Formats: sequence, structure tokens, C-alpha cells
Amino acid sequence: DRPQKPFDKFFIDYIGPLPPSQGYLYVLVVVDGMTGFTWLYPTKAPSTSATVKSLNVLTSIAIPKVIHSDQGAAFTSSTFAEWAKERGIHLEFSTPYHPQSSGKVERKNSDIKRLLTKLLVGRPTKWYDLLPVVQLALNNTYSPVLKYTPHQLLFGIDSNTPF
Amino acid sequence: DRPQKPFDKFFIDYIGPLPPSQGYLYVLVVVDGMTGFTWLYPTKAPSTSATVKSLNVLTSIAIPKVIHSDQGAAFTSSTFAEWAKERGIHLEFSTPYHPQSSGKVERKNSDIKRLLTKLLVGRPTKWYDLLPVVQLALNNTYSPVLKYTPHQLLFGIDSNTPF
Amino acid sequence: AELDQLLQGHYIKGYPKQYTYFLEDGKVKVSRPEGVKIIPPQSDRQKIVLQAHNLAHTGREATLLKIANLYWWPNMRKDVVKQLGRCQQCLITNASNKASGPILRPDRPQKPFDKFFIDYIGPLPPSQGYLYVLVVVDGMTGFTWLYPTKAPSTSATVKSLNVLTSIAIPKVIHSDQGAAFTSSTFAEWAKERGIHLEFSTPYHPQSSGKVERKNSDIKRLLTKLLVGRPTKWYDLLPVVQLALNNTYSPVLKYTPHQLLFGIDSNTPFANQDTLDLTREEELSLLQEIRTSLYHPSTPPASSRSWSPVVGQLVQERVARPASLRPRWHKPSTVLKVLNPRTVVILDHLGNNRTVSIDNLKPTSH
Amino acid sequence: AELDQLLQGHYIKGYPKQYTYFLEDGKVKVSRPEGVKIIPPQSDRQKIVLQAHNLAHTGREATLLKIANLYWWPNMRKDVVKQLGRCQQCLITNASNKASGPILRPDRPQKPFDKFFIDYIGPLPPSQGYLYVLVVVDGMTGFTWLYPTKAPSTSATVKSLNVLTSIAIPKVIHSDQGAAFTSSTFAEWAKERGIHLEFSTPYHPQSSGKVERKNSDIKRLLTKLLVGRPTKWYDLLPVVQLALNNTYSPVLKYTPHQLLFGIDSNTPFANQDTLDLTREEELSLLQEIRTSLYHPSTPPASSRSWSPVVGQLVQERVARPASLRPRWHKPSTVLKVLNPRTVVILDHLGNNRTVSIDNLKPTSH
DNA sequence: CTAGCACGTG
DNA sequence: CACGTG
DNA sequence: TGCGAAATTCCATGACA
DNA sequence: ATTGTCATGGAATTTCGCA
DNA sequence: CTAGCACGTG
DNA sequence: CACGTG
DNA sequence: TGCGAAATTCCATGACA
DNA sequence: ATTGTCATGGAATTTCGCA
Ligand SMILES: [Mn+2]
Ligand SMILES: [Mn+2]
Ligand SMILES: [Mn+2]
Ligand SMILES: [Mn+2]
Ligand SMILES: [Mn+2]
Ligand SMILES: [Mn+2]
Ligand SMILES: [Zn+2]
Ligand SMILES: [Zn+2]
Repeated sequence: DRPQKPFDKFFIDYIGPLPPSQGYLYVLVVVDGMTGFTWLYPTKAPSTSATVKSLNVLTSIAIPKVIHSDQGAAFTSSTFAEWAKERGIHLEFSTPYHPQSSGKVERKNSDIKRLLTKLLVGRPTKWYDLLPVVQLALNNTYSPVLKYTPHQLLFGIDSNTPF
Repeated sequence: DRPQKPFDKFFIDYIGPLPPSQGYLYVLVVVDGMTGFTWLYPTKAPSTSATVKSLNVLTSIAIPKVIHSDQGAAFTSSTFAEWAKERGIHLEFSTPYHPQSSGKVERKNSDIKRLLTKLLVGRPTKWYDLLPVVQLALNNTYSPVLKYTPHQLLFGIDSNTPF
Repeated sequence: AELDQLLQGHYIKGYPKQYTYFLEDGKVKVSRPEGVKIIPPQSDRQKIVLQAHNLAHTGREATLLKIANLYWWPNMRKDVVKQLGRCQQCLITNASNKASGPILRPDRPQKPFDKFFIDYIGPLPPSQGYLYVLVVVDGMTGFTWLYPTKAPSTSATVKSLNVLTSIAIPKVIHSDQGAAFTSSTFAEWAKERGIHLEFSTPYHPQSSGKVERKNSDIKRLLTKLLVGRPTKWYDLLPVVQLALNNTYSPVLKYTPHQLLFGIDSNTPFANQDTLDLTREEELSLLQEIRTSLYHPSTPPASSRSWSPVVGQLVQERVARPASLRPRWHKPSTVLKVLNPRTVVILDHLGNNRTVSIDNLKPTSH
Repeated sequence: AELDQLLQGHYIKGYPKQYTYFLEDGKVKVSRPEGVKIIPPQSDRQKIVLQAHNLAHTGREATLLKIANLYWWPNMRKDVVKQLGRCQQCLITNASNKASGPILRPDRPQKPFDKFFIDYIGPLPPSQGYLYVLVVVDGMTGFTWLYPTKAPSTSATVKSLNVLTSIAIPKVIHSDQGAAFTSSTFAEWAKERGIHLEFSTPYHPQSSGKVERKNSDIKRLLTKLLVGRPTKWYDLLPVVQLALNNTYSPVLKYTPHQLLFGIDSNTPFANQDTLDLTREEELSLLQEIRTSLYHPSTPPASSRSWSPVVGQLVQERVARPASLRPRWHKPSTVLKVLNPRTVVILDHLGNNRTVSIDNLKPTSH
């Protein structure tokens, strides 16, 4: 009933394990619901601790109303609940064995996994170092359904690194 | 033909040797011609060097047109001449065996020697330490011929240490 | 309960009638041109204002904006500022936006030796094993003596000043609260000679301005004379001291030596105008000069200056605050106003203290 | 010889006829209301003025007074000032009595990421083994990132900025000339990403004012939050960084976060006015805001200010002058005026240099 | 009161 | 040895 | 009894802390 | 329970030299 | 960029 | 190791 | 369409260097 | 071959609530 805004929901999963690039094995994927903006964080494991550490970075920049995830141990710990409560973030969960992201996000992690794959092919253990560029692309790829890329939706400006 | 001013002539002699008070044996007496103002400097000998060192102090405060002395080796050295020349001070000398100070000064060194004597009597080897006070008195004793003490003639003000 | 009567169409002083107040989701709201805001009870506003403030410990309007994103109540800023005047963290950390009163231009000492000014320059590049210079400036004239020392000792100060007092004894000696001036050894040395010690307010060198300002012309001359040359300043002190004491102050059109004696010594370019006069005829004129001198007026008070009033709440700048430490002591009370620029307070250690308003700010709110 | 004709009742341009010029004791004199003065030949005036000056290296009137105690010649001050403009010792040591031009208030960067400002705060009390904070302020918005480092390394700057560029790449990065910003390693890191490095003029931190001013609110918040508490600032940086990015600037009536996104995140007292709007409807409004913002005007030029002209003779403040060393380099020439506040000169080491007029004085005389 | 320290470049 | 003032 | 030039004065600025 | 000061050099102003 | 140092007092 | 910038 | 109070805005001041 | 800035709180001002 109310038009969707950035920060209204942040979606996560992990994507791993991957080949050890400089010591990092998993990747915490954060995507904004409305803009489709994406933050990646290389973590050494999909523990709540690596998750908290990474989101502690994000939640310095912005804080979402809802964090939507699946039922990974990383996301369903008592700790993680206590973590979200302190910051006023609501935790919504996808029903187990039934991903309930959204069309925009569905294609987004699609776009990310497809993006990540190229790196495994091209750069066998240099993927870590390139997470920023990936993140740039993901945030600079245009959109069909919307005429805009996230970097225009999140900031309202053309990027100085378009794709 | 022109009325006498302070600094117009500075008269010197030594007064020593005295009992070794803290290491000082002689005393360089400087008196201003016109005001009768008096500066004493405890020196360890009546060399030109002790004389120069002491007058180097005085000539930081004021510089006289003439320095009038007797023919002591301290005052007639080639050095002392070169010393006075550099500063534009003229050196006048009393004819040997014939003091040619002035009435005001004659009584002044009189007043000083009489002053110094009391110290030899009272304080056998503490005269050094009291040179400042002596110097104060000498500069604060009134005058007959003039209605004023030097500290009123040199500064034009009543002293805050009168005698 | 106070808000219950609003919903019963009753007027309450401060709540404009023209607006429609109502209930929604267990909260009393009000449609404003701002938008729809919540009217919390009085019992929660103190907390709310505290909540908003403690986010960034924000000032007035910055805290108000936070609150006005959600709530509305009559005279929010009153309920805001009430807490601002009590958040010790902000009181002690925030800077002042009030400039001090305009400076006093105290009467120039009447005669020579009425008041000395003493200060230490240094440390400097060691010259002849010496490091400091004890500067002594005569209040009335500006005639200045320069004594080289190895340390800002009480000893070196006395051992120098005795040479000076030999010439004459001064009524008052003024100085910052440097260890050598505040020591008992010196306080007592002054008592032997019936010298009154005046002391500048702490962390306020302009109070010893007479001498500090002389420190400049001293340092500045020293600098010019050591250009393209090692820094051996000891052998130059007398040179400077003479040179400076006989350097005209264009405003007065007299030199410190002149102001002290009424005639030039055997220095270069010596003024001979009084040569016809007798010493009396010339010493009279010097009494007129010393009075007919120039007196700087008090400058205009800054557009937003503050002058201290007795009983007023004020705080003292922390001398050396550590890194990340508040620069203001807790609020103190003004006990005695010595002048529009000087104050006796009751310091943070429960002591009597005399400070310059330069190191004070009026406690806000 | 020029003076011979005076004695032959002949008029010479500058020597008033009404006065009686004559000879006495081998010198040409003149009876003045000042008194009786000597009129030296032109050939000796340069020396005389030099003689008087070098006494205390005195300024104009202070040197004039010395000379006028004895001599008189037409337009002495002309013959005075001519040498003042050549005494290197005074040129390099004396301070200026000209205030700089009025500050520029440059246009606020148009969009976010148009220009970053980067600076280092620190050292600080070691918290978690960290000492410095790399502050990154976005030009347009003021949205600020705070990265803790162990040293103001080039490494720590890149290793932090990469995390930031991950979000977005900025056109220009502005910063003082700190080693980590001026290094080749960084210059090149910027080139990989098509980032243009802008550099502030040296010894002029107000050029990085955007960030330095943010340094305050950062330090000031840190201070309030560590009152009566050890100084462990590391664990607080994010807290501050959020807290500050969402703190209203009363002048704009917007917060840095707002200016960057157009909507509040899930932070306390979050503004919900755009909740009815679509993102497009709300993103349009944000484009208007960013332009309809407030722009500070250039302040009035000081009553006795100076603006740099090409070719004009000027000198650069010595960075760290030693004790008793002149605070000005020898006179340099103005090559290019970048703006009424910035200048390209030809420095004392024979190099091209871009300096702020704050570190210049116009060479006097 | 003014000395330091850090960094990166020849 | 710490604190105040410089 | 005025006009132009020259000499004096004013005064904001900065440094001493 | 003490207090800003003054050399400096362009500019503003007053004074001076000559009718 | 901010740490020092000096001194004299409890 | 010294110099510049901070 | 005016009046008093309340809310907003102005802005000099200081700190970041 | 680059450029000051902004949170702050009394005061000045503009706006608001009510006739
Ligand atoms: Mn998963
Ligand atoms: Mn003899
Ligand atoms: Mn001192
Ligand atoms: Mn810096
Ligand atoms: Mn001092
Ligand atoms: Mn800085
Ligand atoms: Zn607070
Ligand atoms: Zn000179």
C-alpha cells in the first residue's frame, strides 16, 4: 500500500565455499530490495560473527527496516536476533526449502552468481581482490523493468563508472 | 657655555684593594658629572678587562660623551682607548698626581669612601653583597648646592627608596 | 490524561484549536502542514528530547529537527533547551559563540619604576651556554633590560634583578605566574625591598603584554642581526638592549631612554633639542611629556560579546586538556567582578580563583 | 656642490627659499622650527639613512626620527623607503600589515562523488592498536566515512578507500599534501580508477576545510562520548560516523545521509515525509534540493587587504623557520593568478609553486 | 615555553 | 613523583 | 586664502606570548 | 586575590611653500 | 600532526 | 640520512 | 489586518587544522 | 600546476493563532 523505498528490506544469503582467495571462502550478499543495490563482503566462514562484522560495516552507512534471509545458521542464531533487535532491524525469514526473495533480487543473485562464475573461470584465486569491481558492475548494470541502474536509484545520479 | 647634562661626563677611579668579599677586591666607581649619579662595579682587579666588562654593562644602559679618569694603567691602556673610540666616547685624563674631578664628584667619592668605610667596620667581608644598597644611598642622599638627589635628577622623579 | 481533554474538544494553553487532534494506533496525533505528528504526554518529552539529543549530542535546532521528524508539542525548544543546559557532556565540550568583552587599556604607569614587567624568553639556541633571557620592561617608559640566564630559575631572576634594583627600586613588579615568580623565595625577596608582586591571570599572556610585545622587537632584532649567520645571541643582547631602548615609538614620538632620562646618551643620531635648556628647565618638560602621552581607548565591544555579572554561571577553560578531553571545567559561579575583563570565581577544586574572561565562557542555557 | 648654489641664493627644486641655509663648522646647515639641522650632500644620504636604520633595523618613521634628530633634506622618507625596500634583513623578517584577500566560497560540488575530501586525524590515544583516522567527506553532501588506521600510510589509505570505492567511484579526490596522498603509489592508484587528484595549497589546511571542519564534529562527538571514561575511540567510530551523517545542518535543514540518498535509513527519529511519494517522485525532489541548497557569499574584503597581481613582488612564508630565523623567503614574482586567493610564483629554490595568498605577503616598498 | 613525531622521496 | 604555570 | 606637494598622522594587521 | 601592546607601512589627513 | 621541556611546590 | 608536508 | 507569542532564521564565534 | 567550513545559541526576524 506504501511505495517501496531503499533500505526498506535488505536480502542476504551466503555464496560459498569458494576457492581460497587470500583466505576468504564465503561471500555475504546484501541487496537492497527496491533499488537492487548490492554490497558484497568476503568472509572466512558463514558464521553469525563474520555476518555481524560485515553488517556492522554496512549498518554504519545505512540501516534497513527489514533484513530478509533464508534459515541458515548464520542468520537464525540467537545472537543475530539480539544483533538486529538492538538496531531496530526486523528479521524476516524465507520458509525453509522455498526462497522468497523477489523478481528483482532473484535475477540479482542470478546476476551475481553469473558474475562470480566468470571469475572462477578467468581468475582461479584472484576473485577476492575483484569483489569491488563486481560490486561496481552489479550496481552499474542497467535494468529492464526500471529504466535505471541502482547507482542512479540509490543516489539519484549518473555513475562515473557505468557499464 | 652650554648647561651641563647627565651623560656629559663619566668619572672613574678604582677603590681598592679591599678585603676579599666573595672574591672581589677592587671597585670601579662611575659617577655622572651633572647629577652625581653613581654606579659601582665589583671587579677582581683594576685591569682594563674588568673595567671594560663593567662599563660594557653600563654602556648598555647609557653612553657618556666623555669618560674622565686619572692615569691608572686600567684607564690608559691602548685597549681602553680602542674601547672608547668604537663607542664614540672621549677619554679625558687628570694630570698625574693632581685629581681634576669636580666639587660635586670630589665630595661624591668622599661620600663613597666614607660609605665604604662603615662596611669595613661593620661587615668585615660582607661588603660585596651590600654594594647595591650603598649605590642606592649614594644615589638617594640629598644635596646642598642642588635641592635634589641624583635619582631625581637622573630620572626626574622621587625615589621609592629615599634616605 | 492532559491529552484526553484535547480529544474532548477542550482548549489547553499552547495547543492551537484550529488543528485537529485525534487518536491513531494508541497514540495521540495531529495533522500539521509539516505532516502528521505525534503529541506525546509531558511525562515522555524529557525522555524523547534526551533520546534525540544523545544521537550526536546535537545542539538546539539539530535536536529539534530530529524530534520534529515525528512529534509535536507546544514550545518544543523550551523542553529542548532545558536539557541542553543540563547535559554536562555538552556543557563541558561545546565551544562558545560569545566573544569576550573588549580589552581594557590600563593606564600607563605614571612614573618610571612605578611598575616593572618581567618575563622569560626561551629556550633559545644555546649561545655561550645560556638559554633564556629575563626581560625587564619599565611600565611607564618601556626602557628595557635584558639579562641572559641558563634556566628560568628563581635564582637567575634575583641574581639579575639585584643588578637592576641597584639602579633603583620599583614599587610593583608584574609577571605571569611562572614558577620563578610565584616561588616563596622570590615572594620574600620582593618583601625585603618593599616591592609589591602583581600577578597576571593564568593562561593569559596579554596581561604581561608590555613585556611580551617587547619580546617581539627583541626577537625580531636578534633575527635580523643573525641573518646568514649562526645563532650566537648572547654577545648581541646588550647591542639589542641599547638599540631598542633608543628606538622611537612613532605614536609617542619618544624613545624609552628619552622617557626615562629626558635626554639622549652618547648614542648615534642623538636628539639635542634640550641642549639650550638647564636640567631643571628640561626635567620639567619631561614631567609634562610623561603625562601628555597617548592613551589607547577601549575598543568597541564585539557585536555578540559577553560581560561577567556576579553570581552568573560561567566555566573555565581547561588548561592542558588531554586528547579527546573536554576543554571546559564544570560550571562555576562569579564571586567578584574585578573589572569587565577580570573575575573571581569558585574553581572546580573548590578554590578561590582570579581568571581573565578570555578563559571563561558564559554557561549556555 | 649642489649645496653650493643654495649658498649662492639659487633655488633648487625641493629646498624651500623662505629658509636660511648657511655654512657652519664645515657643514651646510638650515635653521628650522624643528631646530638647526644639517643638509648633507646627496652622496652621503644613502649612507646616513643606512646608518640610522641599522641601529635597530627600524621601520619608516622610526628611522626618519633618528635622521631628523640631526639632518634635513627634501623628501627624506623617499630616500628612506628606497633603502627599506632593499634591506633584505627587514624584507625577510618584518611582518606584514596587509590582511589577505577575502576568502573564496567555492561552489559546493554538484552531485555526490563529484569530489571527495580526505584527511588524517591523529595521532590519538591508542585504541585497539590504532592511532589515526582517515576521514572521507563527500563534497556535495558531507556524508562522511571514518576509517581507523595504525599509520598515515599510503597503504592504509588505499586499503580503506578501496572499501569505499566499492560503493562508488568519485571524479575528484581532494586532500592536503600529506605524504600518503602525494606519493606515486597513490597517484597511480588514482589513475587506475580514473580518479583525478586535486591537491590543496601547502600550509593551508582551510583548503581541506570540508574535512577539517568535519574533524571537529567527529572529535567533538568522540569527546562527549568518552567523558569520565578511558579513551577507546575505535569501537565508537562507526557509532559516530552514523550519528554524524544523520545529523541535521540547520542552515540546509538536511542531513548528509538525506543529501546522499533522498530518504532516511532505519535510524532513530527518521524523516518520513517522502513516504507517500514514489522513488522517482522522491528522487526528482532530491535533484531540486541539491541545487536549491545554500551558498555562502564571499565576505567583505578587509579594510586594508591585498590581492595578488601578475608580476607583482611577493614573498612566501617560511614553513618551519628555526628559532631566531626570518619567517619570509626572499621576494618572488607572481607568475599566474589562479584566483584572488591562489597564486603561481617562482619559489626561492628556482621552482614553479602554487601557494595560497595566506602564506604570502606583498613585498613592502 | 618549543621541541618533537609521522610519512614518502632522492 | 605529580601537578601547575610557562 | 587657495592650491598642489610634502610631511605628518592614522590605523588595521600581526606577533609576542 | 587584576587589566594587552606596539612597530609597521599604505592611506587619509593635516601642514607647508608659495602666490 | 602533538608531543614534549622547563621550573618550584607538596 | 635530510627534506618536505602534515 | 492587527497584535502578542512562538517558531523560525540569522549570524558572529570558534574549532578543525 | 587551485579556492574554508559549519554546529552553535542568543538575538533579530518572520510566521502563526486568534480576533
Ligand atoms: Mn544460504
Ligand atoms: Mn686610581
Ligand atoms: Mn613567560
Ligand atoms: Mn592532514
Ligand atoms: Mn612569555
Ligand atoms: Mn588535517
Ligand atoms: Zn549532549
Ligand atoms: Zn633593516
